[PDB]
Amino acid sequence: HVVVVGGGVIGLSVAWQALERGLRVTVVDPEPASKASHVSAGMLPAANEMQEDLLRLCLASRERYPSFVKELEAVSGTSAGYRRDGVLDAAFDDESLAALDGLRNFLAPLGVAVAPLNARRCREHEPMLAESVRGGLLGPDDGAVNPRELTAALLAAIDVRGGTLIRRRATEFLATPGVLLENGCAVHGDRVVLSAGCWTHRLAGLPAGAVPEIAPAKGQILRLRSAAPFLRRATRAVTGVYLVPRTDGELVVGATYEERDYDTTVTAGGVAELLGKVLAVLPGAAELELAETAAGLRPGSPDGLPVLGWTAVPNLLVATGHSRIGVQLAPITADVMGEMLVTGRTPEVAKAFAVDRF
Amino acid sequence: MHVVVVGGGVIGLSVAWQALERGLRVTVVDPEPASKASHVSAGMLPAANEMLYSQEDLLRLCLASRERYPSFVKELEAVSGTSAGYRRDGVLDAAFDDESLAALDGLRNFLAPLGVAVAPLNARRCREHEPMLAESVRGGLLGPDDGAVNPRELTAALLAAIDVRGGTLIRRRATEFLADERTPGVLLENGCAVHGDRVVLSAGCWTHRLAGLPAGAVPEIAPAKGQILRLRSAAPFLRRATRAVTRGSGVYLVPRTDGELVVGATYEERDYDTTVTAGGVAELLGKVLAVLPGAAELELAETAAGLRPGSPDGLPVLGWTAVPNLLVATGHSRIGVQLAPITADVMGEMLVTGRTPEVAKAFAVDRF
Ligand SMILES: Cc1cc2nc3c(=O)[nH]c(=O)nc-3n(C[C@H](O)[C@H](O)[C@H](O)COP(=O)(O)OP(=O)(O)OC[C@H]3O[C@@H](n4cnc5c(N)ncnc54)[C@H](O)[C@@H]3O)c2cc1C
Ligand SMILES: Cc1cc2nc3c(=O)[nH]c(=O)nc-3n(C[C@H](O)[C@H](O)[C@H](O)COP(=O)(O)OP(=O)(O)OC[C@H]3O[C@@H](n4cnc5c(N)ncnc54)[C@H](O)[C@@H]3O)c2cc1C
Ligand SMILES: CCCCCC[C@H](CC(=O)O)SCC(=O)O
Ligand SMILES: CCCCCC[C@H](CC(=O)O)SCC(=O)O
Repeated sequence: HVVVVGGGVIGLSVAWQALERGLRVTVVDPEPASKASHVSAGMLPAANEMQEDLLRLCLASRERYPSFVKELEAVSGTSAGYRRDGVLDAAFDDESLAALDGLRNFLAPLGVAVAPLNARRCREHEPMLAESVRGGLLGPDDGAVNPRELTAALLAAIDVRGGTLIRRRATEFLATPGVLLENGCAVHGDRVVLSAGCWTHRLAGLPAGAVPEIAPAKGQILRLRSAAPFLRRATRAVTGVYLVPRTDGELVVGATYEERDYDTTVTAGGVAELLGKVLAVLPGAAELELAETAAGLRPGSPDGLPVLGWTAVPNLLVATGHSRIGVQLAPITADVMGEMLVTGRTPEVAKAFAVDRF
Repeated sequence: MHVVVVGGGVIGLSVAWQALERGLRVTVVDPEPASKASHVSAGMLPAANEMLYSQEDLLRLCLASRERYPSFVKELEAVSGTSAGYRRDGVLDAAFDDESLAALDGLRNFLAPLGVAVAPLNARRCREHEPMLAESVRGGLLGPDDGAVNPRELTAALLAAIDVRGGTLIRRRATEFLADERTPGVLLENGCAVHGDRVVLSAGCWTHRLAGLPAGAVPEIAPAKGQILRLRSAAPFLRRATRAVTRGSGVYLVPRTDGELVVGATYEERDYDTTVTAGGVAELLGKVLAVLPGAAELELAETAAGLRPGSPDGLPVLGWTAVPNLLVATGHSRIGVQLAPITADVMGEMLVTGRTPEVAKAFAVDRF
């Protein structure tokens, strides 16, 4: 029996896979998949700026995505919203075209399908790009997922396998381990896993130093809409901004990266920045409906790398600090914590993210 | 006597109220009163704007409405016991380059003849009146007797007042005009009918569209779309209604007492569409951030989009139609909130006396 605290994409995912491996699971979260995971664009390109250990974690998660989704859609009988029709990286000036050559050279060694495109061919793949486009890479095996549909499926699956969901705040950690809930009741389990995003470290009762600081990094994000999709595929455009089309006309446009503590106010400043970026690279998007503006807090860590594994406190694990890439990493995270729970050992691929490194 | 008012936006609630004030019996027909252009409107009340340099008739209409605003609000707040949201702490015009500073000298010269309080301000003094302006500000005029109203609060009061005086509100669409009987009337979506001794049409850009209207009776009141946004802070960010012009176009910025900050507006040709667009919102945000750099931090609380009621020559349409006992009051485009009160008087008088006040003659329907 494992108690998972926080039920965003990371903790739902851990909970599901733990169930898949015969364990008994309880998820504690007053509003599951309501925070960063609700707001997230869920883009899944092969890589990004953010280093070699983390790369190996990502590529593995990438390897696993298709099988993870399929296993899930089967259990839940729900769609998860994973699309694999490719990610397009587009560059708009010398400096960003330079970075793309660097990127190609980074990706080929690792058997990631990449296809360089000249300006002409960038425009043929996406007619809606601005003529100022200079070059681009297509990564046809990459794509995007809708985290809203993914977290819904995870819930359905967790339920189907008979995991419990307690929609209450965990107010305190208890020494077997357990948590106290806002309504006075307690939940203990043979293992506790903390996966509460930027609130993880804040839970009262945690022994000093047990969990590192998971600092919020605010991100505003918007969603445009049209009757039929406007953009052909997940598209990332740099001088940057990313643009994730959904099957139903939704078009996600992210993202600001800001340091504002726990604030999730949508600001004239934020929205203008995003709108400027997207209109710059997709001039026809002017008439697209502005359907939603929103703002989430990315879970950070002191060195900006994920925090997975055992704490100094016995039977108390964590799975958090995924910052900009939790949707991408969710599946590997769920395996690695699975194994950890069952075997008690730490898979090689996760060793670099132990908590004890601080 | 009994007048049926069709449409209950600011113009028609206003007409209905004043008509009641003058002893008449009134029925307002509107499925969603004050939900359209009047719901979205910023409600700015500066002394003038661009449409008035050339139209001396419309200027006179506006100035009269201006004269009347304070008395109209007071009479209303009394009857309704509600606040209407009228603030008179001034409108500030600010210029940000040569070309817009030139226009302001022109504006000063336009306004003095007409006994409108204006006070020119150098860059220094612009920044003292509004600390939040960008350093690039060049010059500005203050019009301390001007200001703004919150149309949402105004239209609520009008409703309360209309009720208090016992006017009827029928929350249904008028589907058809009923013509050629001893008295005029409208048919409603639910099959029922309402006749009255007079019908007044005041349905914005829908006015002309009502079925059963004799051809040519009402001119085309073409929709002119406008997107508009509202930012917010706990305490007001801007001291007063502010209109800022730079690099050829402008933006207006209307603070409310409670932190709301209205930012308008796009002028677009999209028929009846009221979609909020990346394009629209970006335009507005750009303009405001340019002239109020600190507004970056402000919450974006609302984005919205209304349809201004136009007319073939862009002037209001008030008075009798060729159809007997059928009047109109519409076509106020960008300035209906400002004109609402004079509109209400002029239509009042018209209803009671049967004659057309001089100030309104230039806006007769028959001019087409
Ligand atoms: C704008 C934006 C765009 C993004 N785009 C992408 C992208 O394109 N691709 C990608 O891979 N990643 C993206 N991410 C990252 C991804 O969403 C995060 O890494 C992800 O949320 C991590 O999941 P989480 O469950 O740790 O955090 P969350 O989703 O924040 O979940 C934390 C959960 O903990 C719960 N909680 C808090 N306190 C308590 C308590 N006391 N008791 C119980 N529960 C509690 C909350 O209710 C919440 O549901 C993006 C993030 C943002 C903000
Ligand atoms: C973005 C924006 C900003 C503005 N800013 C300002 C400003 O600063 N100052 C200013 O003076 N003005 C401003 N205006 C202008 C002012 O809003 C309009 O001129 C005014 O709202 C017009 O009033 P109306 O009552 O004629 O229009 P509306 O309020 O649109 O009247 C139409 C009404 O008729 C009703 N209706 C429609 N069909 C029927 C039917 N068949 N039967 C019954 N009822 C019906 C509708 O339900 C609606 O309530 C602005 C307008 C916009 C769009
Ligand atoms: C390993 C790929 C994970 C993709 C997330 C990429 C996104 C775009 C980028 O950094 O290029 S960051 C999403 C965000 O947190 O705004
Ligand atoms: C004297 C009429 C004042 C109302 C209109 C003022 C606003 C600013 C301007 O035109 O300069 S226009 C409101 C609109 O966007 O329709």
